[PDB]
Amino acid sequence: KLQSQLLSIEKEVEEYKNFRPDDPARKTKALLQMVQQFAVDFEKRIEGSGDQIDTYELSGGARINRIFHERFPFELVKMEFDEKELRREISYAIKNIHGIRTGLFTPDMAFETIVKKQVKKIREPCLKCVDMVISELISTVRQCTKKLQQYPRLREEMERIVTTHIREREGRTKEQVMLLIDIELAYMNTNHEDFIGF
Amino acid sequence: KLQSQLLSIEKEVEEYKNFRPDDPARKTKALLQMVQQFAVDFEKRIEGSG
Amino acid sequence: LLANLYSCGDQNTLMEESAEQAQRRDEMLRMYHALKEALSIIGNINT
Repeated sequence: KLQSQLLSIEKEVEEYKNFRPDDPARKTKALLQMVQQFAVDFEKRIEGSGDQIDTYELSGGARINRIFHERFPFELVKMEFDEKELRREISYAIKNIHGIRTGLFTPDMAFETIVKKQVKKIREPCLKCVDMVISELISTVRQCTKKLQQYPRLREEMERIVTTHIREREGRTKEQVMLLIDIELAYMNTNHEDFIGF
Repeated sequence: KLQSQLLSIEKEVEEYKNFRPDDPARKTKALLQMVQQFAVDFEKRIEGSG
Repeated sequence: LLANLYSCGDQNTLMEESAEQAQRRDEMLRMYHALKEALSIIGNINT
């Protein structure tokens, strides 16, 4: 009994017996251990890497975000475009495009004007999807810092630094999303999978 | 073309510009980063991860 | 991340231990020494 107890305790008290409060080597060794633990825990929840799998919950960032990319399709279909106002504006467009001439073939600019109006609507669900994902990431960072409780002032700083970074990346992520929609308005490519010939 | 090249140099020379022959803080963070690099690289070579 | 954390000033206060750990390690040292003495006495009794 006593032999077993010494073996269990020995691996740790080997270090405690040499403690000196003025020991930069210990502080820096502790720093590298906490940072390596956080980066392993963080990757585990997002990427799924490692052999420690949580079989009770959903993984957090990994599968909450994976589902944000499958709630988002729902946001893109709640548009409710009024058919009657389309058919009116199509009619007025054709007549105004022909103008002073009677017209001989269906115009193209009518097709381009209608699409541009609907494409401009997508901006709303796209800026929601970004805010949803930012919120989920901040959550997973706050779970990962629960393991640094024995070090106050290091759980605060690591939260602040990783949190600030994720927020500042919001601006650049939204600009690219906006730009990818302007690209869609700029040119109407009808040689794609479309009603060719019709 | 010049601006593209200068971007590949700034990331590194920001450490050199403040170089001193005797800087314990510089050495300490150089040790820690190199220890972390080795452990990650070694595990990657045998485990097959990443 | 590691370089950012290290670069902050007052490294002696960033990594300060909570009072609970000071108690935990002090107790484990007393437990460790006490176990050795007890195992010494048993060895000197079996004889």
